[PDB]
Amino acid sequence: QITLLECVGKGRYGEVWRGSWQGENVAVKIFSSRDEKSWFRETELYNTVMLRHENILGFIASDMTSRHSSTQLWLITHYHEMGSLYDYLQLTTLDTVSCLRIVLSIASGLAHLHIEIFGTQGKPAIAHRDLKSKNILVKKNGQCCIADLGLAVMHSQSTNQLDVGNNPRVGTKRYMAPEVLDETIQVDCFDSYKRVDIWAFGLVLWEVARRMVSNGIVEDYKPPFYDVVPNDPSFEDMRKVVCVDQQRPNIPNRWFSDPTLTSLAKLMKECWYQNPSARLTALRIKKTLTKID
Amino acid sequence: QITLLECVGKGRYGEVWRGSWQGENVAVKIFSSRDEKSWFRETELYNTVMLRHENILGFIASDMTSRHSSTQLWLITHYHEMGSLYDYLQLTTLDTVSCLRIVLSIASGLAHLHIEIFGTQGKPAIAHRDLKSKNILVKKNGQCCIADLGLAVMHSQSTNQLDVGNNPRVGTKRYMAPEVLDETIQVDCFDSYKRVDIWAFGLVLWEVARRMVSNGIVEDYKPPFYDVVPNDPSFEDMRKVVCVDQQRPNIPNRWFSDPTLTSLAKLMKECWYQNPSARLTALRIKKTLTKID
Ligand SMILES: CC(=O)c1cccc(-c2cnc3ccc(NCC4CC4)nn23)c1
Ligand SMILES: CC(=O)c1cccc(-c2cnc3ccc(NCC4CC4)nn23)c1
Repeated sequence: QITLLECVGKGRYGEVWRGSWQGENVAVKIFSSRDEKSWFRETELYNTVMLRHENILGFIASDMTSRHSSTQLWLITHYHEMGSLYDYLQLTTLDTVSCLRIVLSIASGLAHLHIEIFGTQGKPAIAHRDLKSKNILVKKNGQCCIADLGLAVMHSQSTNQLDVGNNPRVGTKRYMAPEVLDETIQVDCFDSYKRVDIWAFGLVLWEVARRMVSNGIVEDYKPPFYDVVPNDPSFEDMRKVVCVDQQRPNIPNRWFSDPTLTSLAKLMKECWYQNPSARLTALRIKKTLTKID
Repeated sequence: QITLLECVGKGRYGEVWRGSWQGENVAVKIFSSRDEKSWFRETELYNTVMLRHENILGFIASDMTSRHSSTQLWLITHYHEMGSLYDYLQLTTLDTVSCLRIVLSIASGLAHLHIEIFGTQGKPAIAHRDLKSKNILVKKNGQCCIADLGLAVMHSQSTNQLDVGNNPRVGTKRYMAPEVLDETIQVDCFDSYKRVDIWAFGLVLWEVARRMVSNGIVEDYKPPFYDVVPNDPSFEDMRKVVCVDQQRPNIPNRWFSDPTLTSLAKLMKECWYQNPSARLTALRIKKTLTKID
């Protein structure tokens, strides 16, 4: 039994509630009609794959109920009262320690998605296909975990057939990679999807770093490409910024005072190449941020 | 946790296993790729509607797992070791008491599907759309329960929108009603589907009655229309038997010695009209068989 208590988010993706499962606080994502398929892929992933990781949004159950003589699709997960990284960054500013932890954990979590593992706690490789700051949740110990797997893709070296499902939804156009904005992404190849994930991590990286203080100054929060595209950008908008003009988020010049911000800037630059074969891997990213301080 | 133990049925619908849930005997229907949608509709029904009834196949859970780096859809229900009414009728012959009980319980179960109920143990009206002897299971107390809701349809007087889902599967052509074999069934109207259920009950009625002894004689088991159509009949086969030649299952003349078999024969005749508006309702059927002995 489950009781929704407190709606914490309304949107085009549906709604997220704080609920109780047996009095225990949990999060209930009610999917909208437009996303049935995203509920299925995500329920498919969490149930057929072990995903238990500190930096992946923890799963409890998936369920179907009826409000108003009509069916609602719920996903039921761990609840994080600080909320999304997007909300957190607006609310607050960061020091070096807190900055790196946030970005290390996103990479410690994405790497775990990205790689195949074997044995009793094994898993196929997974790509997210919708990495962004609104799809990351921030935990009381100030580590993040990755939410929203409704677009995800799987692969094993055991079988070597690609399972992309059949979801009519696409990414968030703001974080789309150039190959995707091109419609030149080779959908036949699994790594394509990883590399698409790496791009989006570079932009996330960029959103967080702005909120780290150095010489007593931060930039305000902005979404990527905030200066050059309107809210809810057309597909043909992002295409001209990213593919045609070939633009990227600016590095503020104050970052070049600081070695941490210069390091992270070196790093996000490596996530941002137009050729996807050239971008870094999550595991490189993880191990790199492991050294930086 | 669940462990399949013993496969009890392979077929085009997939497989049914005897399993354990926590050591408890249960039935695991593994759906084939061809039926995803039937798993969803059936998981939709059982979860969003209370269906707890002695003559409806009892639900425990629905689940997704991965054998061979690929996803299987399970439904997990009560297990009935005697198996399907189809298998039971071949195995055995019936007296009056056992005959009526079997057919009363099918009607006590279909009626419960067919009607809307209100309050704390309420339910919308449901049509089955695939009633047959293989979709009925026989219980140790020799009452039956209705299985397989993957084609089902729902309706409330509360809302009055029809929810037919979107399942590319059709009935079993052997039990298709003439309006369905016509492609003249008005898919906009809910009762159409009930009446289709009533037809199929008439044929089921006919299959069982053959196995009731009277004057020391039974007929062998046959599927409906066994004399005039081959195994796995074409759509255009059943059409010519039912719609064009306008045929029905014969009443054996020995039944007209017996009042019970004459009564049930009167009854199944009332399920078999070409016009669907003229067939009986499940509740009439139920209350009629309640009087007969
Ligand atoms: C990000 C997402 O899709 C999701 C899915 C299930 C649970 C949660 C979850 C758990 N705790 C919280 C606290 C806040 C929150 N905000 C939802 C809006 C940011 C997407 N989501 N959230 C998020
Ligand atoms: C009829 C059907 O689809 C179904 C679905 C879930 C469980 C069961 C069930 C429970 N106990 C038994 C025992 C035998 C059995 N036979 C499966 C073949 C007759 C369709 N099915 N079965 C049947």
